[PDB]
Amino acid sequence: MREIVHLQAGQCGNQIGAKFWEVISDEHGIDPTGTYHGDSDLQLERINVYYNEATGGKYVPRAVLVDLEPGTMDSVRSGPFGQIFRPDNFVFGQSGAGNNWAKGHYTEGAELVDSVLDVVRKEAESCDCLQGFQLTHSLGGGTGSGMGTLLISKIREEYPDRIMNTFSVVPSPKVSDTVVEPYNATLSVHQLVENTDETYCIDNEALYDICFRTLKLTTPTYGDLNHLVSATMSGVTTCLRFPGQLNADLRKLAVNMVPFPRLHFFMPGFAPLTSRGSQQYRALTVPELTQQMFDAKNMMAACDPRHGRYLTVAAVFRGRMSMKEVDEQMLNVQNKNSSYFVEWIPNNVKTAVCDIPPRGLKMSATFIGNSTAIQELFKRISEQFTAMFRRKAFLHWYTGEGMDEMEFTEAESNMNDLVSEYQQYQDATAE
Amino acid sequence: MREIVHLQAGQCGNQIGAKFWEVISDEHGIDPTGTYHGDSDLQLERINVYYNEATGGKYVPRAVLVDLEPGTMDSVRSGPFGQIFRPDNFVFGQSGAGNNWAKGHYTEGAELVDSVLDVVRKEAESCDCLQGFQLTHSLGGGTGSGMGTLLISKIREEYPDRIMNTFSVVPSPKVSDTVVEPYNATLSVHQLVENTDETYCIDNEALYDICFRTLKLTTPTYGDLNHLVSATMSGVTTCLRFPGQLNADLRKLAVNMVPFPRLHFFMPGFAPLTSRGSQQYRALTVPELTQQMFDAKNMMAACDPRHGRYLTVAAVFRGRMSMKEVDEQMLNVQNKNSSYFVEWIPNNVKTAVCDIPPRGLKMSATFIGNSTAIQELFKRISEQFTAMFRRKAFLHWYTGEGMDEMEFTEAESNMNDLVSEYQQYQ
Amino acid sequence: LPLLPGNSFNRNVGKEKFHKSQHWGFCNNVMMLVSDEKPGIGGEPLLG
Amino acid sequence: MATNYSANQYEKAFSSKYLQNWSPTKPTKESISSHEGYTQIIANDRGHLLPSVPRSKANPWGSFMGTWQMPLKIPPARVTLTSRTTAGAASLTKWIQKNPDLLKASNGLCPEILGKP
Amino acid sequence: MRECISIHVGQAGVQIGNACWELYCLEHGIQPDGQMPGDDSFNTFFSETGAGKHVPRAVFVDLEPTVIDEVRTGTYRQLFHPEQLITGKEDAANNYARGHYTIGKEIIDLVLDRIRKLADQCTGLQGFLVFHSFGGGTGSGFTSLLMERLSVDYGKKSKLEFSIYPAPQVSTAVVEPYNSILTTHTTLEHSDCAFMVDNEAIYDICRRNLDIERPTYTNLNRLIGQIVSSITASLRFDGALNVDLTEFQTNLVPYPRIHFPLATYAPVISAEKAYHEQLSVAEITNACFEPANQMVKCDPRHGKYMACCLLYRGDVVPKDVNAAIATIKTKRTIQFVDWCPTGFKVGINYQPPTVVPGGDLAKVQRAVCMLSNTTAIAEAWARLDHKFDLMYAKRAFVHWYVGEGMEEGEFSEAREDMAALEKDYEEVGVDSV
Amino acid sequence: MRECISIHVGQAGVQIGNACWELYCLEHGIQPDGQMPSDGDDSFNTFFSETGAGKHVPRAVFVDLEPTVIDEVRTGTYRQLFHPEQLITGKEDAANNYARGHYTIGKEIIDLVLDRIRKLADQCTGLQGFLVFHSFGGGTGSGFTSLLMERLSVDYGKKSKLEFSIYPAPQVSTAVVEPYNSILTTHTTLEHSDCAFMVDNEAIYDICRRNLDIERPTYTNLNRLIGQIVSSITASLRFDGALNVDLTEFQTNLVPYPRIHFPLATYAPVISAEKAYHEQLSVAEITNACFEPANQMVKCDPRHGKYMACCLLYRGDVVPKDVNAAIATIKTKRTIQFVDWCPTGFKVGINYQPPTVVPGGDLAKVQRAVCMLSNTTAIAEAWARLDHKFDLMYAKRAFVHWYVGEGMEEGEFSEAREDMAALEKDYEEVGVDS
Ligand SMILES: Nc1nc2c(ncn2[C@@H]2O[C@H](COP(=O)(O)OP(=O)(O)OP(=O)(O)O)[C@@H](O)[C@H]2O)c(=O)[nH]1
Ligand SMILES: Nc1nc2c(ncn2[C@@H]2O[C@H](COP(=O)(O)OP(=O)(O)OP(=O)(O)O)[C@@H](O)[C@H]2O)c(=O)[nH]1
Ligand SMILES: Nc1nc2c(ncn2[C@@H]2O[C@H](COP(=O)(O)OP(=O)(O)O)[C@@H](O)[C@H]2O)c(=O)[nH]1
Ligand SMILES: Nc1nc2c(ncn2[C@@H]2O[C@H](COP(=O)(O)OP(=O)(O)O)[C@@H](O)[C@H]2O)c(=O)[nH]1
Ligand SMILES: [Mg+2]
Ligand SMILES: [Mg+2]
Repeated sequence: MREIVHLQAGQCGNQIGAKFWEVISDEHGIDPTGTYHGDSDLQLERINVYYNEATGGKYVPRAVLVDLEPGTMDSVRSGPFGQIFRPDNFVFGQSGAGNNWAKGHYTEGAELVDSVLDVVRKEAESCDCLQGFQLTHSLGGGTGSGMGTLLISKIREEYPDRIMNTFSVVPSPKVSDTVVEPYNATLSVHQLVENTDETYCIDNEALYDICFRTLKLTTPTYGDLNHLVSATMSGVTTCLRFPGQLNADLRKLAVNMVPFPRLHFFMPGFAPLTSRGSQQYRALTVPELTQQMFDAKNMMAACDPRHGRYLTVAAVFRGRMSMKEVDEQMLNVQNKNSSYFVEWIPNNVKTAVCDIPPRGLKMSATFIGNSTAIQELFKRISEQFTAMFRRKAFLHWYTGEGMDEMEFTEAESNMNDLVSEYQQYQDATAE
Repeated sequence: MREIVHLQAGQCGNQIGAKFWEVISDEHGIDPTGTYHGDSDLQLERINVYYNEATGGKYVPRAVLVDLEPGTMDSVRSGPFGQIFRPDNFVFGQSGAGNNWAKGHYTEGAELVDSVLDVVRKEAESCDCLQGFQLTHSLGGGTGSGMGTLLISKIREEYPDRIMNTFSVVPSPKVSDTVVEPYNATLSVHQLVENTDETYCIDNEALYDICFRTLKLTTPTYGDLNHLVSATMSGVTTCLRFPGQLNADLRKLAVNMVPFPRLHFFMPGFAPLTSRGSQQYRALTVPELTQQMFDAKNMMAACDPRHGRYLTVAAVFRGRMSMKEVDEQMLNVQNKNSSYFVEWIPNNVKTAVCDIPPRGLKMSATFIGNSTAIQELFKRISEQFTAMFRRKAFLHWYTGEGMDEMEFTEAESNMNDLVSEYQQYQ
Repeated sequence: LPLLPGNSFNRNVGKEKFHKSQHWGFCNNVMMLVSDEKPGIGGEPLLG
Repeated sequence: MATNYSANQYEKAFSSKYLQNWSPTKPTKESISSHEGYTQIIANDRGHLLPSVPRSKANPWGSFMGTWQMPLKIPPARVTLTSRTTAGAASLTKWIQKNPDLLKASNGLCPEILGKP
Repeated sequence: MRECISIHVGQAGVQIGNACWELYCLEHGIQPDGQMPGDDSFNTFFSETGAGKHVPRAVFVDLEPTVIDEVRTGTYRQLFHPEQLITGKEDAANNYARGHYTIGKEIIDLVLDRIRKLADQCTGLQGFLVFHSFGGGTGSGFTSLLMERLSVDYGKKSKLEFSIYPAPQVSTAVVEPYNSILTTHTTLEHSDCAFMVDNEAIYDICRRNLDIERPTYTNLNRLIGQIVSSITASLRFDGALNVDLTEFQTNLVPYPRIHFPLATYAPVISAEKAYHEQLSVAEITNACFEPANQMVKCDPRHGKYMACCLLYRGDVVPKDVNAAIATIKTKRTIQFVDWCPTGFKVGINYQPPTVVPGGDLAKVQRAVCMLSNTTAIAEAWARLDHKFDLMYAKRAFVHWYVGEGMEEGEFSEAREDMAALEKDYEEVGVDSV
Repeated sequence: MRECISIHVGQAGVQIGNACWELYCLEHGIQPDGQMPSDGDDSFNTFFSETGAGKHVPRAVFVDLEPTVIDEVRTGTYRQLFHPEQLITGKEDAANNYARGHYTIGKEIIDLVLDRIRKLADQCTGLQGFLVFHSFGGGTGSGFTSLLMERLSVDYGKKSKLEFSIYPAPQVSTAVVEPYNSILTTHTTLEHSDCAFMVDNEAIYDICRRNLDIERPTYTNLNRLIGQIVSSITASLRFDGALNVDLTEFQTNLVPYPRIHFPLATYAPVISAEKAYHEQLSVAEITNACFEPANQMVKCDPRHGKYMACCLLYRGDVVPKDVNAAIATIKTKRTIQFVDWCPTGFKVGINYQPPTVVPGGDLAKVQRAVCMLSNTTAIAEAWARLDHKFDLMYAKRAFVHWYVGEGMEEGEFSEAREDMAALEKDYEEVGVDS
């Protein structure tokens, strides 16, 4: 009764979505053929959220895979779970984006949005009561940044009274996988701030650093990073499809962490990440999940929460656990650190509890933090943007494709107004 | 409920620290794997003081191992009991201090305190009611004396109302295992006098004396010396984890020992230590313990109490014994010797009694004595610091790391004042 | 190994011939799945 | 990349010595300034600087000093004036001061002077 | 579908084409007859035929039969299409005017017809790769109007260049400065990106790395073929993150007059030294930045890096790339310009390079190719301009050019254009306070 | 992760490097091919590096200006162990000329040498420092080493650069411009070095004649002894001990003043297999044999001078109690004199593994051994004699054109002699009791 439609933009979105559908197919016991091979009776109660029934008892995902150059699309189909997506849900052109926001947004990404919204309308009108939309993309590319924001601004004016969740791979502070990252990041964030309901900033530095100093892998290919991101996505939407003691869905979480309309950028985290060599050295207790949730080294963004003030916090637990322990742990972690929480809001933390833990795991927890320390990301991006833009570096690729130069200045001004709002709400007082 | 966090700094701290956790893992019946293999149900009554419960009935120590080079941390992990420590508690750099106080306090040790206080804050807040901390280091080195005093002044600003213990190995008069030893020893005592609650002075010369004339060992390796120190660290806190007729914790001994806040340097001793030949020539009585406990050959510091006045004295007995005979012997030593005890404090000696002796032994006792004759230790270092400093030897290894030269003259005047606090009470 | 974060191993440890066919393409000016009979990566059949 | 930006909470894993680079290091921007408004354009379409913009006076290509351009008598890197005379240590300071081109180079041996004679 | 068209112009282009297409047949398992002993990864290069025969998407162009007849007679006579090898009658004779204004107009209609016939069979075309040399009469004069007519016909396709630059000391011809000036003056406006090599740097690399005291042109052609394979391997094979042919066009050309990268390949060692050396991900990308491993005889310590592209192949994981790039990032000897605060692009592919039998490189598990746009090319441009105006100050060799069809004012306007180019590089290098 | 880079420069450096690396290979059980037979031990990471195919390559750089010393290594028994590029080779030697080795010939291969050093130091995961093996008298080992350390201090900031120097013997000398090269070496080296352990050939000849009972020694036995010394220095890094010493601790503990970084090295016991049958080798006897003037490996008598600092390194079946007792017995004597501003004069290090036996060698198989690095004021007499020889040759401007016409000006001779004349006054000012 609350269907979620999945949007996968770019090659980054395609690989992360191909891992995510694998993760929740394992969660709901769906084989790579498409049938059901499960043991519990609770795995079929809420399955229409992500899967559509077909003739012959086949469950197919409610996801659409949008790209421009079908190389990663072939690589998706040649995988383990590439045979479950319907071949009409694969949307692709015949020309590459080429790491150009102009080519993604104006020239090559304008003839494809007609087909994409045709498929999105076809999937969205089959739902009995649609909950919202989910998107997976990256802010350092051409198709995820260029056409993903176009898709956001189209489907949001098509469906105004729904919700939009974005899982966005923000630019890295030290990797620098693309030369034109500040241009693409600024021009995409300027659209996200107006047209997104919830944004989750997922960063590759924090993913790598969690994957060594907490998980202790030696050779972490992108399958592991996509698995961490997919575990976060599965933990966000768990109360929607599994029962519990205190249920909270995506709209309720957005209500309880967004106090002002421009402030919807979140830091994620996941809790029981146990080392490969140290699992007999730790105990499975709610204080030990909370201590790892609130660790500053466990964020999935390259920003330090100690540099700012936690506006709001949400925690979503999985497993059979006592409510007194959870409530007193959130109260203790709020009270013992009175310098990292804003003083004009009491009870900064929302708590939700679900009954079913993930497979092979006893308890679980997911942390979503709306913090003021996210201004460092936008500040670094704006400083790199002005450092490039003052010298007309790389501007001909953007200006020679029908983009005026006032677009860059208005994007910079909106980003600077946003960081000024963040600084004001950090410096505000109780009196 | 009353937890103790162990901090190990240096290679001296790691070799003493590894032998300490080998001792109390045998008192509580903990195998090298970490599980419990014991005969009494009273051994698990108070085991949360030192160990953290894990899954499957496994206990891990609450100890963090700090060093600026993994040379000694590798030797600890390859030993018998090297598997009990949590692998996230090992904190290590990649460049040694080089027996330099400036590098270990300001230049190389300043980066490493970012990682230690993430581990200390993780273990300290997991307790129910933290009793206090504990440190094992040496004042003649670069890691134990350099960073080990940087950690003291950083965890005392965070946790002011706690108990801070140090088992510091002071330099020896004639051993001198470091050329720049008094620079590190004077600049560290200047930091201990303001930031520490109790301090136990241990000297490697005195441990050589016991293993020669008392234990009669032909080949006394450092495995046996680190046993003598670790039999004192477990005797002080034995009333925290074992029941008794009259029990005393870490705080109760510090209240009854320290009359003025600057006078907190002690001299430890252990009592039933006997050679293997003289095992059958000796009778076990409480006067046999009290005779060896007060022996001047049995102190673990290179200071003779016959040259000074006993300010306060403690004894922590172990084993089932009569409270009359314990209280009779401490009175008997005070009445005869009216010159080695101060006159404006009657009944200097404090007594505590535990019920569970160490395994294979019938009785025990641990001696903690605050004496005026500890000024002998600070006066032979202040004569060697001033001997080197007036010719300005070895300063370019210290002043070249930014350290001001008035800090050396402040460490003189804080430690030259300390020997004048002790003189007026003799 | 019930698919936890970090409970995975590389399928590409001792593998050669990392090729890829063109499963997706255009015919008669229509977006199509061209073939439906093509090997996966290195000549391997596509799981049935 | 004239600027290196800190990882805030992960900067320790990216330190120069931890990544096995034992030479001196380009500085890291610990603090980030905050602007307000759009940026005025200072350069031409071809990347040329506009006439009104002030310019630097150094080499446009770099400050690398090769083997045959470095001074014959290179000053030391560890300079401590703790035990020297008032005139012997004065010759050490003049020795470093004599060659300002080695101190300013991109290679740039930069001695750090501590103490008083 | 993601497919390319190769245009090999000149004798240098033809021999590089021979060495490239032997390697391509080796990787895709095509016998020299042209038939496989299913997989369709050859569709980037080879096009199927109803008789089960694979033909390349390449056009060999020359003005002399003695270099094309070796292709028509030798081992690969059954592979190449009969009309893909276009041959004139008389060579250009080291003359830009002969190659551009007299001899070049006779076969340009045939070349454009064959290019259009290949692009008609192409279903989605990534672009053209043009292999040529500056110092040759055909390879400059014909290539100039070939690029002009390609820009006229195909509006905005990628036209990548692989150019043999004049070496600073070793040189064969005498009118090489005239030809190089007159071809750069046109390809500056009618090229997208020009990856360059020269013979002296690859001679030095093959001498000090492979321990070959007496190299020939075959080793150089194989080393260039490895670079082209590393560029196109992201299209042909699957990887963690792969790079299209448009992405390093966009990420290496900051200004329209500055599109001259330098190519570098690592590791390039022999089987006697692969036994001793351990080739991890960090060492190969530390070797790419080393000036002794550059394939252009220049020192990048005297310049400032504008942009960089790294392409990895093989047993590679992303955090080794990240850590090695940060180790590079924290070095003082590597300097970047002040207006490029994000300078890198990274691409990763899975398949390790394929060894050619009879070759000289030992085959490895991982490799990396760097395409670096840097400021230290002003040395090459200034030295070439000095040689040009030193020869031209007293009008040497000018009657040969004038009598074949061009006005003499073209020399002065080309020299003034590259005089503007030197100012462009200097003013881009100038910092702002 | 305790790595250490060896730089062997000169013919003396190459031959000492051969004798050292043979001992290292036998200590860690590595074949001359490069691979361990059968055998997860990692203790060799101080000196070797794991190729993925199970082959170990040394962390040493061999530098020379003449091919006939490196070609013996390239065609010898260890031709498969060393990396081909780690054996760098010049074309024409400096020929006992500091100017040739510094300005004309040495300025060429220094970029290649520094490139290889950069590759090795980037391979290292935690770096203790560099050990430079050279000789003061030789043209390459003086001239090239001077600017090698200058550019090495430019490149790497404040890392440890230990020196193993072949000091010119007071009577035996192969060359004739040896005082010129030694003065022009040490004057530059004074501000660009951390510690310089010095051994000269005459004292080792006397030791090998009296103690080992070899009537006609060659360079092979001397280089074996030097290899034993450096193995005793690095054994605390490589193998576990009771209390051990790093590569920075005796850099700090033996240099009391900025101009004084010249200790002397001694080994004990150096005895033969016919006398090891008779002698009991205890802890006290070897450390009493270190302090004897005849057993010193520098031809100087420390009874004229006063000890500034001492560093002792024991190996084998040794207990710390006997070390303490024997050190007290040394301190209570009157013939051993210490300066008044050093009441704590010693540093001690102890290791467990006994010294290994190299077949074809000369030393016996022993259970315990000891090395000593001591800083005395009794090297001011050596400086005075060397300055005597320099002034006596320089009064007539002899052999001066061979330096002037090949790169250097003439005032550098006077400035270096003035620097050494100031160094004499430095030593005598330090050596005065208050
Ligand atoms: N790297 C490399 N360069 C080559 C090769 N063959 C020829 N060249 C270069 O080509 C230049 C001479 O021009 P060519 O390519 O031989 O002939 P052309 O371009 O057709 O010009 P014309 O002979 O006048 O028609 C020489 O300077 C060489 O540097 C080759 O196989 N490899
Ligand atoms: N201890 C020791 N000293 C050596 C050895 N070989 C040479 N020497 C000393 O080195 C001095 C001469 O310098 P060399 O090392 O032979 O030659 P060099 O340093 O390369 O200088 P050039 O010959 O000019 O290139 C002689 O006085 C010897 O005392 C050796 O194997 N062991
Ligand atoms: N977490 C994650 N990030 C990825 C993956 N693939 C690519 N990226 C990131 O995406 C960024 C580049 O975006 P790009 O591929 O150009 O986006 P596109 O142009 O829309 O295809 C790089 O910074 C990569 O780190 C993946 O599988 N997982
Ligand atoms: N009691 C005892 N003392 C030790 C031990 N190991 C070293 N020492 C003493 O510690 C002093 C030097 O400590 P040091 O190695 O410099 O400590 P660090 O610099 O912190 O690593 C010497 O005088 C030794 O006698 C040990 O295991 N037990
Ligand atoms: Mg020709
Ligand atoms: Mg020689």
